[PDB]
Amino acid sequence: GFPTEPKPGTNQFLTTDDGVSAPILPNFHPTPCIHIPGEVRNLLELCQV
Amino acid sequence: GFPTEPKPGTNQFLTTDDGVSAPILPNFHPTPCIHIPGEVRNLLELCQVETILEVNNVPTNATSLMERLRFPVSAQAGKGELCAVFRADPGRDGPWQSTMLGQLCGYYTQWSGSLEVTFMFTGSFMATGKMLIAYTPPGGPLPKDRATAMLGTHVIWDFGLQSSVTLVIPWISNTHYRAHARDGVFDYYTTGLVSIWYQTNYVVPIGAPNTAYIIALAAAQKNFTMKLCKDTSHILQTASIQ
Amino acid sequence: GFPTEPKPGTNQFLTTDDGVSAPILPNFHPTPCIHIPGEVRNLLELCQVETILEVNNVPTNATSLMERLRFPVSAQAGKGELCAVFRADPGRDGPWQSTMLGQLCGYYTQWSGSLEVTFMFTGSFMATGKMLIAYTPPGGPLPKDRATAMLGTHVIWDFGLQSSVTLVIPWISNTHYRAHARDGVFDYYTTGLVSIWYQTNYVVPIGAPNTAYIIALAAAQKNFTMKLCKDTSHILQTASIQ
Amino acid sequence: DRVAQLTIGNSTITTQEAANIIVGYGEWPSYCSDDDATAVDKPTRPDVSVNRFYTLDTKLWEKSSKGWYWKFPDVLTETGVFGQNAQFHYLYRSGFCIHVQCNASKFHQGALLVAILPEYVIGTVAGGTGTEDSHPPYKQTQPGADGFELQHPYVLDAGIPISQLTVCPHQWINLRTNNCATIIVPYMNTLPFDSALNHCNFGLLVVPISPLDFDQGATPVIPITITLAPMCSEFAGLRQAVTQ
Amino acid sequence: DRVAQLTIGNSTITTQEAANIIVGYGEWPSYCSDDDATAVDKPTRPDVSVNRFYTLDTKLWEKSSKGWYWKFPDVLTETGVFGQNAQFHYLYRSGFCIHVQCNASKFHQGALLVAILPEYVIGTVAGGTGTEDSHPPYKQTQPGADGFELQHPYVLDAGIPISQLTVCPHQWINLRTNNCATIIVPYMNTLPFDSALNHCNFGLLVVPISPLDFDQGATPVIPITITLAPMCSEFAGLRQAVTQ
Amino acid sequence: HSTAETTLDSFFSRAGLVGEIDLPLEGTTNPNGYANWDIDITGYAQMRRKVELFTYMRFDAEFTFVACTPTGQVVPQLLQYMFVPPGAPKPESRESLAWQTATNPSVFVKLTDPPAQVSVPFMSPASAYQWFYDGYPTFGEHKQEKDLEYGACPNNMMGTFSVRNVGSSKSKYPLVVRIYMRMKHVRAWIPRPMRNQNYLFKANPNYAGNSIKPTGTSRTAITTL
Amino acid sequence: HSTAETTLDSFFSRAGLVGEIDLPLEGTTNPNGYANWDIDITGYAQMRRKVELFTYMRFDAEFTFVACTPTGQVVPQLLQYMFVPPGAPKPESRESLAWQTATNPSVFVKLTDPPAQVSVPFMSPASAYQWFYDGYPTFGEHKQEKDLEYGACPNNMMGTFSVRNVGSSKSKYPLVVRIYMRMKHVRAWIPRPMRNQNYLFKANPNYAGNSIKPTGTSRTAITTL
Repeated sequence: GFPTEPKPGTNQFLTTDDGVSAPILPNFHPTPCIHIPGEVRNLLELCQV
Repeated sequence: GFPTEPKPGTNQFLTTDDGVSAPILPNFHPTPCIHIPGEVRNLLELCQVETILEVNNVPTNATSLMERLRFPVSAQAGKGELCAVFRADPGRDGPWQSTMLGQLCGYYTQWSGSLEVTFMFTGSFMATGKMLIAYTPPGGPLPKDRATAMLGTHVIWDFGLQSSVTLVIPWISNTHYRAHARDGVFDYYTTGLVSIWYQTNYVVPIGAPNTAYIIALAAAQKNFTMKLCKDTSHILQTASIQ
Repeated sequence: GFPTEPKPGTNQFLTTDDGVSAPILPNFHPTPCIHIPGEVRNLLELCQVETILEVNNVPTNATSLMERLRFPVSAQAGKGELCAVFRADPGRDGPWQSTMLGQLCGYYTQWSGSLEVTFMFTGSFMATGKMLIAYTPPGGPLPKDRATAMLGTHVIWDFGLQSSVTLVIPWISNTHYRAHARDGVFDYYTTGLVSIWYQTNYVVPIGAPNTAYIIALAAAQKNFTMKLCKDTSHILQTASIQ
Repeated sequence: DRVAQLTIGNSTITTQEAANIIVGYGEWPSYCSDDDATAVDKPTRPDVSVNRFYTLDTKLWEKSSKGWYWKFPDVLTETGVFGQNAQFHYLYRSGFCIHVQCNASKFHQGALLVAILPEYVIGTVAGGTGTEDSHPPYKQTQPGADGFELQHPYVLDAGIPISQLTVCPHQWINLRTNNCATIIVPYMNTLPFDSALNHCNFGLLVVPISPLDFDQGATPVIPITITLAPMCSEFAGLRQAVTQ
Repeated sequence: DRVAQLTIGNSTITTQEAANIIVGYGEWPSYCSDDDATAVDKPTRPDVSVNRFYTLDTKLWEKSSKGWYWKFPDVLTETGVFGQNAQFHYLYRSGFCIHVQCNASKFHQGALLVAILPEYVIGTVAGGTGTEDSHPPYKQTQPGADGFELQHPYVLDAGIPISQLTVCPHQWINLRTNNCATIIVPYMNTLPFDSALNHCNFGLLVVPISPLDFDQGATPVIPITITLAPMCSEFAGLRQAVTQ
Repeated sequence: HSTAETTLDSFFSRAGLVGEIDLPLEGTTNPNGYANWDIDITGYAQMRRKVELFTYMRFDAEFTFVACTPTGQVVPQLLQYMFVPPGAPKPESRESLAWQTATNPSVFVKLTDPPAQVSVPFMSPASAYQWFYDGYPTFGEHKQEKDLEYGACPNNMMGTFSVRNVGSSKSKYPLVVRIYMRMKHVRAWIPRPMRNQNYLFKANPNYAGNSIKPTGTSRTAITTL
Repeated sequence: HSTAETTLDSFFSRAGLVGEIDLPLEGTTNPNGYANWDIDITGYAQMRRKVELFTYMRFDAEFTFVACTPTGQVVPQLLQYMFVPPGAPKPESRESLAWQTATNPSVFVKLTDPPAQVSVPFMSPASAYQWFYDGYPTFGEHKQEKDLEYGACPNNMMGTFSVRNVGSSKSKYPLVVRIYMRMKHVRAWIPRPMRNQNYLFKANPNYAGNSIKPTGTSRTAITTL
C-alpha cells in the first residue's frame, strides 16, 4: 500500500475536533426546512437585547 | 483501503522533524499582533553588534570581575613592549566568550567570515600614543617581538579625537568554514592570534594619570555566516530548577 | 480513514529497492561542490582504459611477481614457434584478472562487445621481428601450429618506430550477451583463444640483448556493455577487519 | 555634527560635544493607531505641557562608582503635569528623548556606557548562597527620580552580562570625545497602553566601563545629570489621582 | 609531433623524441574562481618567479631497479622562490607541468611507466605477518626532492595493482621510441587551497615495467631526470616561514 | 553560503523536553492515577535558555507526548490527556466529572500507539509571550509576603495539562509522560544577554550568590595561552 | 543494449551492511543497555571495496535499522536511536540526560515495527568524502606514538550513532541492531585500483605481509589452460 507514518495524536478523541464521520443512513434526506420566525445567526445578536 | 507499505522510521520521534500535528483548538484565532520595536529576523543581525571582549580575562576575584572588561596601557621604556595578546578564535574558550558573537557561535558547529575588533581608548584628552595591533594568521607562533608581529596583518593606531580604531581580522582560511577550535586536533581550525604592541609610547603631561585603559568591542562582518545547529557547550543548571 | 489494503511485500527490506526515507536533518544544506578533475559518470568509461594484462601469470614466487606483467620473446630456430597463449574471456580466472576491465566485469553477470589487446614491444631499437597474433573463435581448439592459428582472426605485427600493435577481438557470439565463462557448462560463453606466434623471427645485431619483453595492455571497445549487477567472486577479508 | 540643539515644549538643550543621536530600534515615537488600540474612550494628548525636558537629580562620578539606573515611566510620575496625568489616568503611552550630560576637561578621562534596557527586571543575590528566594524591594524596583545604584554591575543585578548591553539602544560618554549622550526611545510594550504606575517599560543604565581618573588639582567633582522628555504622550481611563 | 619545446618562466625544455603531451583529466591548470574560494585575503600570484622549470635530482636506471616516486607539493617546498612562498604562506594552490627525461641509444631497450597518482597514500608491510599496525615514517611519506624507492612496486607499496595505474594521467618512455614524458596536471583537491607542507596532492611514479638491457660495451649509466614547473601558483595566509 | 539555517524558525523549530509527569503506583507524587501539570516551559534548562535569548515571542507550537514506564517499557495502557484552560475545572481524582471533556480538548491514546502529537495556536491575550515581565500582576501594597508575585504575567499562564488512567481502578503499571514542544511560525523581539548562571527556579532569574561563576573559561596570565 | 545499469546511482544505490551493534544482557560489550557506534562504513568488506573504487564521493544516503535478538526473534521492545554530531554530548548510560534530544535527531521504534528508515544529506564540511587521505590532521612533530593519526580525515568523521532501551531498568531481552546504507544522488571522482588483499583494519589499508596473495587464480604453465 501507500507508505504512511501515523503521528502523535493518533486515536485521540478531541472534543472540539471538527472532522468527518461515517454517515449512518445512506441516501437519507431530511425534512424540508419551513420558514420559522426569530432565527438566530450569531450570539452577539442576543447580547444586544 | 488504499494499499500502503510503512518504511523504517515509522513511529520514530525526530526532534528536528518539521511535520504537521493535529490542532487542539478548532477555529481558534490568536490575539492580533501589535507593532513592536526591535524585531529580529535573523541571528546574524546580532552577530554584527559589538559587545565587550574580555581581553583581560585574568581577575577571578569576587570584587575584581568588572576589570576583565578593560585592559591597561601606560608610559613605558620605549622598546616596543607587548601590551596584550589573545586568540582570534570566536567559538573557543577565552576572551570571546564574553561577546554576543561568541555566545551565538556556541549554538552552531561551523562559521565563516571576517571578524572585527574595535578598541576604544579611555585615557584623558591630554594622553597621546600609537599602538600596533597585529593579526597573525595560522601557523605563526605568538610573535616574540613587535618586529615579528608587524609581518602579519596589522594596523597602527593613533590616539586622537576619534577614540577608537578597528582591527579587521580578515577571513583567511584554507577551508570554506571553520568548526570550533579547541586544544589538540581541532586546533586545525584556529583563526590566529591578535597582539597589541606599543608603536611609540603612551605620553602624558604633568597632572594627568600615568595609566589609562582600553576597551575592546568585537563583532562579525557582513560576510559572516554560521551553519549546523548544536547545543552550547555549557548548561547553566546543576540540580533541578525549582 | 481512507480504505487501504496492504499486499505481500509489506514490511520487507529489499536491498535494491529505491524508495523514499525520512530525512534526519531538516533544512540541512550540504557543502557546495567545488570543481574536481577526473569526474566519472559511467563505469564503461573505465572499461575503455587499457591496463596491463598478465599474460605471463606463471611466477608466484615472492620476488618474481613483477614479471607476470610482461612475457619474453627471443631469437628462435625459424619454424613459426609458439610464443604465448591465453583465453580471451574477460570475466574468467586467468590473465584478464589483472586488468581494470576484468575487475569491473566481476561486478556484472553479463557483458557484450568487442575487446582489444595492445602489445608493446620493449626490446632495443636494433631489434626487429614480425609476430602473428591470432584470435580463435569458439569451438576452435588451441591451434597446434601457426598454419592452424592463421585460419582465424589475426594480425601480423611488424616491430618498428611504432612500438605497439592492437589485436581487436571482435564480438563474435551467438548470444547478444555472455555470462562469465567458467569450466564446465558455462564454457558455453567462452570467447575463444589468443595465441602469439613468430611470423619470421626476432633478429638482432652483435651487441644487443638476445631476449626482449612484450607488455600486453587490454581494454574494451566502444560497443562494450555490461548488465545485471552482482558481487565479485572474491571478498578480500578473512577475519573481522580491525 | 558635534554640536546640537534639542527643543521640545518650552525647553531647549544645547551641546557642543555630542556624538550624533540614536533612535532606538530605528523608530520615532508615534501615537497609537486606530487598529492597534482597544480602549474606546478618547485619549488626552496634553502636548507641550507634558512633552518637554525634565531634569532629574544629579549623580557624582567617583573613581570608584559602580553605576546607576532609572526605571522610566516611573522617574516622572511625581513631576510636573506629566506626573499629574500619569496619576489621574489609568492608561498611559509615550516615547522618550533621554539626554545624559557629563562634562570634564581635556585632562580628565573615563567612559560611561549609557544604555536603554526594555523590561529591566531586577533580581537579588538570593541570600548569597542562592538558597533563599528573596525579592527586590519596591524601593529598588522603582527607585523614582533619585535612581538606584548597582551593587553588581557586571551582571546588571539581574544575572545578565553588561558586556552585551550594547545590543540595546546605547551611546557612550568618553570624556576625551563627548560630554553627553542622546537616545530617542519609542513606546515599547506588548500592549498599546499600560499603567505608568505598575509597569516600567524600560530602564536607563549609566555605567562606568572605564574608570574616571585625573591628577590631584583638577576639579574632583564630576556630576552626571539626567534630562529627559516624554514624546507623543497619550493618557486614557480618567478617574481620581492614584499614587500607586 | 615528435619534437617539442616547453617554455615557462625563464626556463626552456627541448626534446626531439617526444610522444605528444598529456593533460591530466583533460583540464589545464587555472586560478581559483571567486565562487570556489573562501579565504578572504587577496592571494599572491608571483608568476614568473615561481612558475618555471625546476630540475630535481637524477636517478640511475639499473637492470634491477624497482622504481621511484616523488610526492609533489613537497618536492619543491625547499627550492627557489616557490619554496619560500610555500613556507611563508599557509594556503597554496597550483598545477604542474612534469617532464621526465631519460635517453639511451638505438641499441638499448626498456620501458618506464610515468604516472601521476592523486592522494598517493603509502602503506607498510605490517611487520610482514600483517599483525603489526606499523606506519610509514615521515622520510618515506614525504621524501622531498630525492624521491624514494619502491620496495614492492607490484602493489605500489599501497596494496593496489600497478597494472591499473594507467587509469591515471600517464605516459611511457620506451627507449626505442621516445626519451621523455610530459604530463600537465591541474590542481586537484577537495578544497580550493591547502597547505603545501601537510598535504601532498599527488605523487609522481616512475617505474620500469620492461627491464633496461644492453650488451656490454654500450654506456652502462642511464640516468632518469625529473624536471617540473608549477603553474598558476597562488598563495594566501601570510605569516612567518614555517618548515613543517 | 546560505543564511537560511539561522532564521528564527530553523533555530526554534526543534522539539525539546519542557515537561515531565510521573504517575507511580505507590508514593507521594500523584499516586491516585492522575496528575495536573501547570503549563510552563521554564522547567528545563536547554529549551529555557534558548527562548530567553529574546524578551517577547509569538508562535504556534507542536506538542508531542511520549509515554512509558520508568524503565522505558511500553505497556498496554489507555491514557487521557486534557487541556484545561484557566477557569475550567481541574480534575480532583481519576474519576472526576471533569473528564467528560464536553468542551475541553482531550486526547485518548494507548502507550502502545505512537506518541500523541497535536497543534496549538498562539493563545495569549497579549500579542506575544513574555519570558520576562518586570512588574506586578495586581495593584495595592506589595509586602514581603506577596513578593511571590513579582514577575508573574498572567498573559503567559495558559492553563493546565491533566493526565489519567482511563478507568475507575488503580493502574497495573507505573507511568511517565514526557512532553516535547516544537515552535512554528515564530516571531521574536528584543534580544537579551544569554543566561550566565545556573537556573534555580521557574518563575524567576534567581542565581546562587555564593557560586557566581565567570561566563567562561579562565587562564593563568593574560600574556600566555 | 542499455548503459543505464552502470551509472553510479545504479551501482551504489543498493543497501548494504555497514554497521552492527550488540546490546546483550550479560557480557563485556555494552551490557548497560546502551551503545555508541562510531559512524564509519569501513567495517565491512563488501560495501567498503565498492566505494574504495573511487577516491572522492559526494552523496545523500538512506539508513535502515534492522533490530531483533541474536536468534532473529522479534521482541516487543522499545528502542531509541540518536544521531550525535561531533561536539554533542555522547550518552554515558541508559538514563543519560543526553537522551532528551532537544536538538539531536532521534528515532523511537519498537522491534515489532518494520525497520526504521531515514534520509541523510551530504554533511561533510568538504565538498566530498575521501576514502583516502594521504596526510595528517594536525601540524607538529609526527612521532611514532602519533602515527595513529596518519590518513585520518575529520571531514569524514560525521559523529556517533547511539542506541538504548527506552527505560530505567535492564531490558528483558538481548538485542542486535544491523545498520544498512543506500546511497542516493551520487557523484564520484578519481577511480583507483580495486582492493587486492584482505582488509584488516578500519582507518587504514594495512595488509598481511606474509600472506600477500595474487590478484587472482594461477596455473601450471603459460602455454596450457
